[PDB]
Amino acid sequence: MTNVLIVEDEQAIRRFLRTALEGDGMRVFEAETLQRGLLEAATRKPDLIILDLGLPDGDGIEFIRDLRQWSAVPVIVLSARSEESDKIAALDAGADDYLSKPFGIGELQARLRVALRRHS
Amino acid sequence: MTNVLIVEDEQAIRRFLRTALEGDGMRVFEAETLQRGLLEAATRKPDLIILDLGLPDGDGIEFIRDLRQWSAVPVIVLSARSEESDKIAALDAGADDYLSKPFGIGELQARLRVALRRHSQ
Ligand code: BEF
Ligand code: BEF
Ligand SMILES: [Mg+2]
Ligand SMILES: [Mg+2]
Repeated sequence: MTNVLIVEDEQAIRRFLRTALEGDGMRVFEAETLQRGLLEAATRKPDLIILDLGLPDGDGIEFIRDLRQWSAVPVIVLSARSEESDKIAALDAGADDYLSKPFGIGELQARLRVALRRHS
Repeated sequence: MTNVLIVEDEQAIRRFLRTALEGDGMRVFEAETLQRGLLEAATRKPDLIILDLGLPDGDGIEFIRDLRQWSAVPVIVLSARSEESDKIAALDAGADDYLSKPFGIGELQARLRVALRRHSQ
């Protein structure tokens, strides 16, 4: 199946994304820390990762920088941080796309499709 | 020879981009109509296109639908149409990214970089 990993500390976000994604026909995995995010990324072979930056054990930008040393999987940042400067940093570190919260599930899922067509 | 095509009808935006994109050492080519745009895409062989949507000779979403039949060049739309369905439409048409005006140039440049790195692969 099309595998998606969500790295987000807040269940309400993770339930909401899963539902929408499982509704669109994707298998979904989860992680609620940065550290557990990296392990799941290396074990579940996700085709796409949705990343949150405000995580309790570190900033997700360190996740993107770790990840990109060993993986080229698409990464969409979904975060409360809305500064232009936050977006620039995360894209340059290696994220592929960035949506601030609050967001529209519709826009997400479409950007999800963009990221899944180009790399695969 | 990293080549950007800007297809945008208001001049001020076009030279705002050129000032920005020429500053990182790229080559920039302008088009003010959808027709002269589609054309430049097929001809100048650019590495990316920044695509306006509100054009005099038709809708940018048709620029994409058409393009995707003969080019795979990354497309980033830059348009004032700030609507969710507008974004979904353009993306589903084969746009790679979408930034609404008004916009920060820094973020447009970082998103341009994503499209270069992902398509050189
Ligand atoms: F905590 Be995440 F960056 F919204
Ligand atoms: F005219 Be563009 F869509 F801003
Ligand atoms: Mg968080
Ligand atoms: Mg216009």
